Amino acid sequence: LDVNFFDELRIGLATAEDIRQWSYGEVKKPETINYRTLKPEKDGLFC
Amino acid sequence: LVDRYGEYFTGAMGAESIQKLIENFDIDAEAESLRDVIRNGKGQKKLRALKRLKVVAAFQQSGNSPMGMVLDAVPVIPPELRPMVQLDGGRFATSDLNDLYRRVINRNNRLKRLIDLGAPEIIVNNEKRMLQESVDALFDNGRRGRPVTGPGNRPLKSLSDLLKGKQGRFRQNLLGKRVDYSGRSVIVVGPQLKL
Amino acid sequence: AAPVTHIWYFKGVPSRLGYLLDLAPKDLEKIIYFAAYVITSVDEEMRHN
Amino acid sequence: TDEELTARFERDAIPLLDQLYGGALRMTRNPADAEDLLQETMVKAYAGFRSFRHGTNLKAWLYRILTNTYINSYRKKQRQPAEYPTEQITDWQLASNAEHSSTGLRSAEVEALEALPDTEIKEALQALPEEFRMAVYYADVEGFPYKEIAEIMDTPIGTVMSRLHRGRRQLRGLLADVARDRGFAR
DNA sequence: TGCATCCGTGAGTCGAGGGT
DNA sequence: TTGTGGGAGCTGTCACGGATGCA
RNA sequence: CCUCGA
Repeated sequence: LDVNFFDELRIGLATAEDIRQWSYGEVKKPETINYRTLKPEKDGLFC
Repeated sequence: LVDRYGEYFTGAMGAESIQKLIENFDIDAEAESLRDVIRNGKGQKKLRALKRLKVVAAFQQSGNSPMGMVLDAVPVIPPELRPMVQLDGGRFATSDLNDLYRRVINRNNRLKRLIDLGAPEIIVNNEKRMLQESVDALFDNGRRGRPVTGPGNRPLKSLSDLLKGKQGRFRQNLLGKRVDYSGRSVIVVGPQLKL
Repeated sequence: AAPVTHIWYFKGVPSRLGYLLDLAPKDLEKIIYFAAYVITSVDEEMRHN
Repeated sequence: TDEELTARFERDAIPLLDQLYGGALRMTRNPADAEDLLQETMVKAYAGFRSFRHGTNLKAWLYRILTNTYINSYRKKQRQPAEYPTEQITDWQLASNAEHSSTGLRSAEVEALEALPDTEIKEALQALPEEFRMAVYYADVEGFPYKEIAEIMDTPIGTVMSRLHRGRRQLRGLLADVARDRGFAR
């Protein structure tokens, strides 16, 4: 639990390496969720 | 120029070309040149040089490279921050962000399909420009050309819009909030009170 | 499948790219959106020989 | 020859695509949708261009490809959730959705009380003997399988299940008004 | 290189209910 | 996947500063 | 967003 005493807030430009170090997996499909079961499709925007 | 002399140079279109330029770009060399133009020049040349030097010196004084200005990979915001909810009527409501990411995905996948199929260079260039424009929408819709629209002709609020104006996160959710332990009602006079 | 340019840095006035590479933004729109080519490198020695 | 006929494809077909963009725009009303449809059409055309009868009107052939690619995508939408975009889904919408959801928009108070003791339940449990309470806790709250809750407490399966059934009985002896206070008497 | 034009910015606060 | 095939609105806003583009 | 309230 953060004790809320930050010294500085810095911006830079994200390197594609940074963008990949953030990511937990590539989204590959445009589907969101199945209409039948309302469940999030694999590799989709809500995977 | 390519049929003859094609093996004496490299040329190309698009962001890949801009990336190759930024690669071969010597920040120290151009920075020294701009400092020279500022020190020994005058008039409009001096003004333009100071303008360009702000960018160049900023990129060299900080250790971050200008390559970051060209993306090979696009991040994707967590899905709770772009929710999707079912409504009365069996219809759904999605944040505009999902339609924008979805167009980016469709165009990237169609580009991959074309590249695998060895499509004509004109069609693959069409798909590359389309991918570029869809990422332009995802980042800041309407800044260049026609805004991507949803039903009823409304421009899809992009990741830039999420921050601007009294609607954006700053003025709507960080400089003022909705709070608990609070209420509201009509006021009447009640002269019997003490101050 | 193909890299793209961050629109904050191409179209954000004043074009940060246009100042970086010393290109006029009109030419940058021609290049980034496939209206014109650009020379990324030229083998000067081979041309000379 | 394969590549010569792809050059021929470019030369013969590209102006047709110039006009087919306007066609697809008329039939989709969204320029982004029209560009997507035209590029899909060109994908299908370049994939099946060997099957084109040379010399005839490629205009009608490509226009039919465009018409069929529009007709197939209209049916693709009829199998995926009907989505409608908005700047910001409203509170009435978050609330309406929460009305039919399995968790709903829970208040801080709700979650505060769930983190405080359930006084009726805590005292019923503390009434039970220690071993009965443990065999009931693991099995009924922590869902451990019976051999694994035997792995805990270092007691055989029979001992654990005797303790479980008899502690369930005793705790049902207590808690009798709690089950009526709540909906468990039904 | 010298400007004219164009384009990008900003344009009060808090409420109620209705609900593609 | 073959005789022909090009959108729906839009503007009834305004002051200001600085890039951008033109010649 | 619309119509409304101060």
